[PDB]
Amino acid sequence: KNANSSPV
Amino acid sequence: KNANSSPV
Amino acid sequence: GAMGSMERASLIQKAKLAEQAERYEDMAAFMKGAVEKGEELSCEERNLLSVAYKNVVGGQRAAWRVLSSIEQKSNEEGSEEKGPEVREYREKVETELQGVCDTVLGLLDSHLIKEAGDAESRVFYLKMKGDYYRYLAEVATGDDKKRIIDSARSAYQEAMDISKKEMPPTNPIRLGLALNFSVFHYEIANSPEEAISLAKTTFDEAMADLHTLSEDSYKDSTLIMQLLRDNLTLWT
Amino acid sequence: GAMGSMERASLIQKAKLAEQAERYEDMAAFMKGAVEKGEELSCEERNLLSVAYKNVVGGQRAAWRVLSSIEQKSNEEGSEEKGPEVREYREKVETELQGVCDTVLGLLDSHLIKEAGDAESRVFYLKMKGDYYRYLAEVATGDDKKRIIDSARSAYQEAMDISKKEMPPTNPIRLGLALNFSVFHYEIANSPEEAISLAKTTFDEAMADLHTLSEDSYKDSTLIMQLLRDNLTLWT
Ligand SMILES: [Ca+2]
Ligand SMILES: [Ca+2]
Ligand SMILES: [Mg+2]
Ligand SMILES: [Mg+2]
Ligand SMILES: [Mg+2]
Ligand SMILES: [Mg+2]
Ligand code: NA
Ligand code: NA
Ligand code: NA
Ligand code: NA
Repeated sequence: KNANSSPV
Repeated sequence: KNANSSPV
Repeated sequence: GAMGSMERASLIQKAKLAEQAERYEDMAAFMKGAVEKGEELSCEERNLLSVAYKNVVGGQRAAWRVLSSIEQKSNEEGSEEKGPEVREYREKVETELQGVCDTVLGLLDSHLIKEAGDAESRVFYLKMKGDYYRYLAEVATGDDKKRIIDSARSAYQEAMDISKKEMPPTNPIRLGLALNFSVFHYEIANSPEEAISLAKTTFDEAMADLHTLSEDSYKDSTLIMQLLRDNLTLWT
Repeated sequence: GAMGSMERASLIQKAKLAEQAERYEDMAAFMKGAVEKGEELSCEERNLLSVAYKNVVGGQRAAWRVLSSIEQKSNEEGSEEKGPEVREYREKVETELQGVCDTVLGLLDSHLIKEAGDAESRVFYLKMKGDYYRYLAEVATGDDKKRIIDSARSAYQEAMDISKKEMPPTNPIRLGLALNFSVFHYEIANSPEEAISLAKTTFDEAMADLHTLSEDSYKDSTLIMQLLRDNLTLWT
């Protein structure tokens, strides 16, 4: 994955 | 898992 | 629906068991059944719904990325022709991913968003709507790509407007929304400067509000703030 | 079958793509379609078939163990009554696991084992037959439990007899068969001494044959020998 996104 | 088994 | 005969409470109970068993497809089907009972979802139930579908689509997205990479390499100069199988199988995974996104968007439209009056629930669902249009955008190539992107942008923007008016800057859903909207700007909308600006401002406004929080709230907020910082480290 | 219209070679190609994408349910469906073309499987194709179903059932077994543990705790003294949901959902996962095992055993019986004349293919398939009866045995509780256990034992025993006559003690399939039959003795047949004896003798006879092997064969054999040693460390 290219970037961090929200866990929820 | 209780023990090691074969990878194939 | 196949869950129509099961009690709402039993569906929620089984969604929690499926999570413990890492059976996320089951978890999503149980939570879909719960949504289709027609009652609003509690905070914990909204989290179960999101976790379930996040894991299902997350596996699909990872597979799609593997297959798209193979497909791209097959179209490079000097690459041996291997027939239609790579494209076919990428399309298979893509169509299944699109189907899950359509299912989630369908639940949000029937009728979770309409009945969400509190800021926390409305922002949560509008963020979800942005997220699943963003996942659709990751694979879109046709004449609907611009419309998919604008649908994600529109949902995120409405969520941002409510969240800024009604929630503290440290609220974990506000933070996760800003995080995801910033990723949308960087990865989808070809707007890295907007992505970086949003992550920076979001981080700084949360930092200034940490002093108001209990130890446990502090931990929840700093967890998401660290993801904003991680992205800024990737991007700058 | 749903794969009836796809070329055998395309099914094998897509099984390899599914493996790269960690899409093991797809991988298993592709390999089932390939088996159902009616031709024998090459060594590489047998490995793809096994890897695919091993991963599918492995996830099911892990989920079943989580749910069975929760169910067992619910039946302890002082545990609050929570209704039928834990049992129902354990049964759901159990029935799906049994269905996959039945599918694999069906492929072995129609007609992979019958047409396997070479030692390597026949031992591979008989080991698989033992394995999937062993997975059925892990969840069996009724009046067929003894028959399921004996079906696993019978398949493993036939594979052992052929492997001892026709394959070197370092052959990775012979080693993996002995490893799994030893686990069957320890975990299923309540025969820990037999399990330990088999693992020891298998390890020692392989050690004595390593000198005959190339560097790459040596690596393949010692990988499985290490699993025998790991089990002996657990068991002694
Ligand atoms: Ca396909
Ligand atoms: Ca169930
Ligand atoms: Mg009811
Ligand atoms: Mg309402
Ligand atoms: Mg043909
Ligand atoms: Mg033959
Ligand atoms: Na091809
Ligand atoms: Na508020
Ligand atoms: Na209950
Ligand atoms: Na031989």
